[PDB]
Amino acid sequence: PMILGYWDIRGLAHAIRLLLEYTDSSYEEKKYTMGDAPDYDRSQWLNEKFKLGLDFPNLPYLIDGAHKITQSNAILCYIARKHNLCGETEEEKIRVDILENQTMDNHMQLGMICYNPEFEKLKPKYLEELPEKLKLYSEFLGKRPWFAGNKITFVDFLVYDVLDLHRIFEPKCLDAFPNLKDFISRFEGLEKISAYMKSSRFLPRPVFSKMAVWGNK
Amino acid sequence: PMILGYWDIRGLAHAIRLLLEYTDSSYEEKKYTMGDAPDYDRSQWLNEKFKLGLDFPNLPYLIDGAHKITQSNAILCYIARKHNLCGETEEEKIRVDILENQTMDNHMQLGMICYNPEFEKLKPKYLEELPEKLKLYSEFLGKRPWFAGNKITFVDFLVYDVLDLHRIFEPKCLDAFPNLKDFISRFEGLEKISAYMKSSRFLPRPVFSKMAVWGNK
Repeated sequence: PMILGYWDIRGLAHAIRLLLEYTDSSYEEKKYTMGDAPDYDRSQWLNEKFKLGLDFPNLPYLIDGAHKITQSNAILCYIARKHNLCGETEEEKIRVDILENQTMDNHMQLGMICYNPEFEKLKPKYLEELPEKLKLYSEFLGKRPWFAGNKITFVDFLVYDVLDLHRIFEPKCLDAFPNLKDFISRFEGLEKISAYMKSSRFLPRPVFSKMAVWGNK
Repeated sequence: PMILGYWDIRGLAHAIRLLLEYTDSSYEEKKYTMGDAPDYDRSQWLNEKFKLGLDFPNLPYLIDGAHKITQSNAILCYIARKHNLCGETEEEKIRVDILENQTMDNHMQLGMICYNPEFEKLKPKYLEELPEKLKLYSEFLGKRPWFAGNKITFVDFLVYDVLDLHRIFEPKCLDAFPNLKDFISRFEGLEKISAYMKSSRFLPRPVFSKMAVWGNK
């Protein structure tokens, strides 16, 4: 079956794993461990990095038959396209595209402070700006059941991840937005999602790699 | 006509401007000027940020009729979709998706060092890794006329922008890869591209905003 390679971390693979499960895709995972101490040994990966036939060697990666894909969003689309989880109407496609990139932005933004040694200093400012960002997601969603519209698309998996990451980070952030809270519920309530969430496959943490000041383990 | 809003800078709009021209799209540009001095005044934008009706207010933005799009790749896909410039075969679509993300990666990496005050220290290391990055683009293109395959797609506008940027930065970088040199030649050769490159509309630089240590002006 398909093989998903990534660190034994949640990181950028969370949405992919969720999507694979929601779609009944048969896959195996090649987990790569990183070294502890000051020598964050990545050799387990580096030593194999150029032996997989990947055009642009990177983690995560998905190998399906003759297709070797890298870059999160690319893998997400690859799978989504196989199950019609990309927009149908132009309007839907537009919303997918905007979000696909927007979520990647918000994700990296968080990533930058949790890897920066001076995390403690940056944290406050981040927390100040957080309500405005979250607000935007709320207003975008409005009263529809899913971000692209009336049907779940691969982006809901991305949005969910970003939201879940922030509730972990600052537990109270979603409170002022019942809109998002309901969304999270609708998502985790999906038969396949909850079924996966109660298995030994579920890897909700560590959030980031060993070399992070927050979310590591 | 569609209106493209951005700083009066090359930045992330370059590929967009190129795509618009190559496709005959009728558009206008709303250029926002940034302040100099230590008070990098962005009020020109801020004062208007929430008056355009964008879901996720940002630069650049494209406003076509009732469609308001933000995020570079969204704008690019929007225009590309309108003119069949996204992949056709599955294989073409995969290459598009990988490259749409890879180029954005490489773009951001360069950006980070050119905005960081310690640009001088960082430059050498960047230059050391550069030949490897470029090599990957070369091997991926191979003997094909365009990155996606036999037909030009929106990604070529993206790949070109990155290559061009690195040629501006480190003039000799492409030399070891005639593959890429030719590609740039083919691209700049396209009737509409050359026509545009010789107009007053062409805006090859500044590369980055007034607050960058390299590529500013």
